[PDB]
Amino acid sequence: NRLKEKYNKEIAPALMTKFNYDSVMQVPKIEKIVINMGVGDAVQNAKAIDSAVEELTFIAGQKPVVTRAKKSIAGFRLREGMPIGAKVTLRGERMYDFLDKLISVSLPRVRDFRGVSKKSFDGRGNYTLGIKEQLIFPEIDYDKVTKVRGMDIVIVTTANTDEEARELLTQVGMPF
Amino acid sequence: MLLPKRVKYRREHRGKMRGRAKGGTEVHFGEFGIQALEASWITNRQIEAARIAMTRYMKRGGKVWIKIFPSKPYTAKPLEVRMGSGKGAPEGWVAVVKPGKVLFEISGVSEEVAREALRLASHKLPIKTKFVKRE
Amino acid sequence: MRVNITLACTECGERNYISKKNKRNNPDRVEFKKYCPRDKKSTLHRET
Amino acid sequence: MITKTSKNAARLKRHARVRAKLSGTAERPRLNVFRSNKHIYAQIIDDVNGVTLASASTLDKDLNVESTGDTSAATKVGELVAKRAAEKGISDVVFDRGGYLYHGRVKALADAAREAGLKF
Amino acid sequence: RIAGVDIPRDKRVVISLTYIFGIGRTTAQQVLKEAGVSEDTRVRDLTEEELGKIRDIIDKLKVEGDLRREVSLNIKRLIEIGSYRGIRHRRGLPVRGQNSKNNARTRK
Amino acid sequence: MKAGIHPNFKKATVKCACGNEFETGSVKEEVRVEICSECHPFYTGRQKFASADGRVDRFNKKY
RNA sequence: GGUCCGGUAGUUCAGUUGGUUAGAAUGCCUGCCUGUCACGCAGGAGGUCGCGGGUUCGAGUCCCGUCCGGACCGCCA
RNA sequence: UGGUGGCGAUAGCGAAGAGGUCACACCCGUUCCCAUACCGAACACGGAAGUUAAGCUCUUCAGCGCCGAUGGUAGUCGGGGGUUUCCCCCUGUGAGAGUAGGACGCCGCCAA
RNA sequence: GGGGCGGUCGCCUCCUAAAAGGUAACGGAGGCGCCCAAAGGUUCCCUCAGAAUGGUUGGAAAUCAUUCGCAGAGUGUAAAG
RNA sequence: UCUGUUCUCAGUUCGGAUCGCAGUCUGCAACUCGACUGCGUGAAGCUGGAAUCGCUAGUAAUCGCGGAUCAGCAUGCCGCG
Repeated sequence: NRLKEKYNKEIAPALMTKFNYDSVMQVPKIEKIVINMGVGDAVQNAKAIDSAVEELTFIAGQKPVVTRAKKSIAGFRLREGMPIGAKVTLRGERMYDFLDKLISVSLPRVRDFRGVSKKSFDGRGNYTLGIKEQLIFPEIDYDKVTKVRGMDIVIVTTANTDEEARELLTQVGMPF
Repeated sequence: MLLPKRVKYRREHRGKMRGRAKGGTEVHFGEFGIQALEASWITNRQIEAARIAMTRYMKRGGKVWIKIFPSKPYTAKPLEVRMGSGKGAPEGWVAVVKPGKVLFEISGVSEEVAREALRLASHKLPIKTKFVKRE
Repeated sequence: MRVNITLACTECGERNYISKKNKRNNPDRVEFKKYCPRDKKSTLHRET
Repeated sequence: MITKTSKNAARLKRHARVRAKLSGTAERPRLNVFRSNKHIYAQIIDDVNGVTLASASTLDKDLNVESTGDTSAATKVGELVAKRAAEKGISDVVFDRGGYLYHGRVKALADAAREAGLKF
Repeated sequence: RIAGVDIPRDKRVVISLTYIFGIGRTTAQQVLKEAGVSEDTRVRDLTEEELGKIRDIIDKLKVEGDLRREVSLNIKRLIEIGSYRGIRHRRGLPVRGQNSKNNARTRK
Repeated sequence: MKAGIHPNFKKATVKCACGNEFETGSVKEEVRVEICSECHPFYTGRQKFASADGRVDRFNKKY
């Protein structure tokens, strides 16, 4: 919200001038911020996913969906039909409300921090985070936490190449 | 001794031979080649013997090309048995060679020695042959 | 295993339909709604 | 950018799916709908000869409203196309949603046609 | 909490703060003495200003996120300098200098 | 949204120990972040002022 | 030449059926015991399943072929 | 220019370039209809801030894909020979991977 | 392709099969003696397998995000359509 | 040892091993190869299988204190309470 208004006011004009897009609305934009959860279950502990779901709901703004595994694999003893992982999508005002928490408090609150992954990009503007702890905002009832597994986080943009997204994330406020 | 490392079936019809070869009728990789002017079968032992008769004589002169593969197996019932009651086991691989097919080709070697060496090897094959060279 | 069964009804005793079923999957006495001929309408058919 | 398929492109597949089952013959023509962002179109089509019979639209040259695309416009255009069928009266048609979902302005149009008396 | 890590919430302050990798008993007692925190209090009941003004002091000393990496690059220096001390570190045998014949079991 | 399943989400003010204020919405209502983006060492542009960092390889016997 | 069996720790046999776990004696190793050895008492490691191919989420244990041996038959003039 | 049909992709895929007052489409926000096995991108909902960027519509091209007889042959119906697992002659018949080239659209009906 | 012994005896898929159908052999390859209260009926909506790249616990593969991708994937099971 | 304050049963304020940093002493000399000290660190260990040892009261069990060896080097030995 705050960020978004700022996105309308300062970010889009600045980088539109910096790249010379003839059409203004061609400017890159964050499309979605999506969360994935994965629990080594195959089932290892049936309560693991049944805990991760309603901790991730607090972490995000709304309930996730339990991911239905695609195909069976005996390497992990993962039979097809035993649920693993959970997903929640975020967009609209919610994605900016989420990025707000992240950039302002979460990354600086990591057990240790330096500049985020230098070349985590995929190649076409998408970009991913691997954060190991659930310490995202400090008011989680953090004493509840038994397992320490953090989040897999993907930010998806309308960028067509890595350079523009790299530049955009700067004034969005991500360190590198 | 060219084994096909695998095959879809280990038994199939003997088939028939009619007309010229479908492809590979002229030299394509070597300076000179050898051609067969009637239809017949050709087996691992034949190609192996001819190959050795070629290369061991030619020594360091160059390289020899083989355009043949005995993908076809052929069966034979066990010795001393009444015929019938199931196709016999397979014990050899064979390559169909219609007339016009060029079998072997030589590269990087003088003309006369290739001529006489191909003549030498031809006696290993059971088939009337004709010397042939690239256009 | 699949075992034969004949269907029955409470609206009227006369019932005729047959079917197959798995004991493991349906241990309970199953119900279907079907057209009884002699009652000349649709009714709820149990099994015997 | 993220490969977003055209909305009309997605709609065309559904429209072809539904069209596969039915079409409007002589004395049993087919109604059709376009649910454009800014306008609503209606058409009475005879498949076999490949020509329309009568049509109606929000941007028709009379009876306009500031809606021109909302449910009120759908009702008005529906009764309009009902009259446009009436003068060369057909009295029956096979409905065919334009690969849409029968809940909204399409329902308003269908209700208008029915109450006007085009027996589906 | 105190510096990127937790602390037990129901222990005396002097002992409890020692849990962060980088300060032991003596360092903790001297720094809490400099702070004036009474040297004995369950960390549950303490005030916000005193918390904050004990944060900055320990931040201006090196703590786990930096000492861990620094000790590692120090042993790295010993490793690739080619020292005898370095190769003992590499192989995992005692480095301070001990008779490896009999005990030597604290390592390996 | 399907009413009820999601937790109550609402405006949630943010207060850091430095006093920095931020206009957030959250499942919660008030959060006490100890250190914020305006304070954390790497986050201070480049260690502007939240720092204690010196590094040398030295060799000095002159006393 | 045909039909049927099997092939597992270094040796001998279970499992080999339970498709989703490799086990029991002996041997071997360390220690104790004895003056020494042997018994004996504590502990411990092992094979990853004759070979190759295939089905299956998963093969030791299912189906094929190859090697190995073992059982039976190979008769009428 | 939109809508909606028939035609074998000679209509496709690519590479470039033009358009938008109107039409279309992106867009704006979920207030109530409806919905996201999580969500207003998607479903629907009610507007019209700005944009031809994309879609869509037009101009160009043989790079790919596609279509394509002419004479050849291989095969082959029916006759006739031969030293006959296979070859050859005569009346026809006629392969396809190859080029001659066609093509980067043609026909409609309702609304401009 | 004498008997005995061995093997087989019904049904389903393909090739042998000679561009309709049919067509044998102790000819060449497989399967069936079920299963499914939904794996049926209907309305409505989409779209695959594999690969590359980023992502931790987590690799060759678990679960994510982008792109390519006429069908390689699926279709209860054995082959063909 | 006695007195008093805290700790409240944990691999813990037990245990202190091993480690990097910074020093002191002696000796020409402390890398192989001393001891001691300030930091940081904090390991295994939560009463030890089969077996086995010393001890008849100032003994065993604990607690320290000296001394030969000699610049420094003692958990050993000798002796004392």
